[PDB]
Amino acid sequence: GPGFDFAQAIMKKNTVVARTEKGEFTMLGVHDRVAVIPTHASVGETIYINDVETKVLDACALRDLTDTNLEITIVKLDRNQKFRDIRHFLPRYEDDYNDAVLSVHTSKFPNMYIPVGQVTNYGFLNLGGTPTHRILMYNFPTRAGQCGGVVTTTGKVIGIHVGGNGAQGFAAMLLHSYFTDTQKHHHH
Amino acid sequence: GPGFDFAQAIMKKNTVVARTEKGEFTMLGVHDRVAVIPTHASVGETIYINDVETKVLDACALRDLTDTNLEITIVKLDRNQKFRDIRHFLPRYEDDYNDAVLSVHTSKFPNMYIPVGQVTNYGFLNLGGTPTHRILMYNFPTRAGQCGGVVTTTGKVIGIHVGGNGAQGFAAMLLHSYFTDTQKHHHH
Ligand SMILES: *[C@@H](CC(=O)OCC)[C@H](C[C@@H]1CCNC1=O)NC(=O)[C@H](Cc1ccccc1)NC(=O)[C@@H](NC(=O)OC(C)(C)C)[C@@H](C)OC(C)(C)C
Ligand SMILES: *[C@@H](CC(=O)OCC)[C@H](C[C@@H]1CCNC1=O)NC(=O)[C@H](Cc1ccccc1)NC(=O)[C@@H](NC(=O)OC(C)(C)C)[C@@H](C)OC(C)(C)C
Repeated sequence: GPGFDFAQAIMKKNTVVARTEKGEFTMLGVHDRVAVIPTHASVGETIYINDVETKVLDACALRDLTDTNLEITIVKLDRNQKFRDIRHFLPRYEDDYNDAVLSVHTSKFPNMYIPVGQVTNYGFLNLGGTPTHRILMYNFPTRAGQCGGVVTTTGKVIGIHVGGNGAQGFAAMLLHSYFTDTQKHHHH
Repeated sequence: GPGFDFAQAIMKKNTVVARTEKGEFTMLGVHDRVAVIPTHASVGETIYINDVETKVLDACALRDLTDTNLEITIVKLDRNQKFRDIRHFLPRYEDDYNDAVLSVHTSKFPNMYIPVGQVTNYGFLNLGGTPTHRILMYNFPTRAGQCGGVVTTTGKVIGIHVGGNGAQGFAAMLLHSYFTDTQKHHHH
């Protein structure tokens, strides 16, 4: 059955509530002071983290080599606590998965777990009228309030929730190589 | 940690979505065609079960010997499927519990699980301005939409969610003796 225990360990040590001008989003902390949030949250130069105003030291809105939205934004945050390093739980490659859990951590739902079943590497989605790539799909009627929600199977953190149509839900993939310590590069 | 697996087995085989004039409620099926719902749902002589209109053959709004609301209504339903018999999972006595799960099954949330932590035998509550007895309390910010939600620990089904104040949640107890095959008695 679904890996509830794994989902809970991730939620407990690696999520915070983030709030931007667009509202609240579950936020996954990946390592150090680096976390993720859906690009459509519109992160600015400060953000609320568990209701504490926090400087956004860096925000990278990921796009692929076709210059298409991946709907993941990586943020670096000015705060004292380091996130437990969970990069070894990120998949190396695109993939399909079984029996996934979607976990939410907001003010309305400080801790909630939803078995969404099979998750398929879906690819392209015209999300909200923005072309988007590398989407995961699950047949579950996901709702507003669930964006940023963490999609896991046992031992893997596979994506964050970004969208739905009333019958399916959509997550943006997380891949290991998004977070490897890397390259000297002017990015803004 | 929380008994997610037990909660899921109960949700899968023993809950349906019920809808009355008051809206939708998770509904626990106990045995045969007998289920429960919060008294404040106002069950009439028909009710929707998974969107199918269904005759309510009997509805008993439980009160204790002080003539106080217990907020449980037992209903007998005209339908073909029997519920798996889960009476052996109901506690014999009032009690406090550890590490409980609140599980919801509505149209908005067809399957969702919330660790609510410790559950205490609270007793009296002026619920919605109606004196109510035999209440369980948990420190979790439960919401509208969660009434009827099933509160479990491993191996026990302990109550159904009925109320909250924005910081705590409240369940009405379920006891084994509510459902024992019993006594010739004019009840309406
Ligand atoms: C999370 C963010 C949120 O609630 O705030 C909006 C500012 C929601 C989650 C989904 C809404 C409906 N069910 C869900 O699971 N995401 C969104 O609203 C997406 C845009 C977004 C905004 C902020 C952050 C991240 C994403 N938009 C959608 O999901 C739209 N879906 C969609 O376009 O799907 C296809 C048509 C491409 C299949 C929704 C809002 O659009 C409708 C399907 C309702 C028309
Ligand atoms: C479930 C039913 C529902 O959503 O529909 C209303 C028709 C809700 C769940 C709780 C609401 C707020 N958070 C919850 O966890 N229950 C209720 O609304 C209770 C009445 C009810 C109606 C239908 C079926 C079953 C029950 N009422 C309450 O929970 C009230 N709580 C309350 O009175 O608590 C004390 C003051 C006694 C501590 C809420 C609505 O009242 C306020 C606290 C908002 C003033």
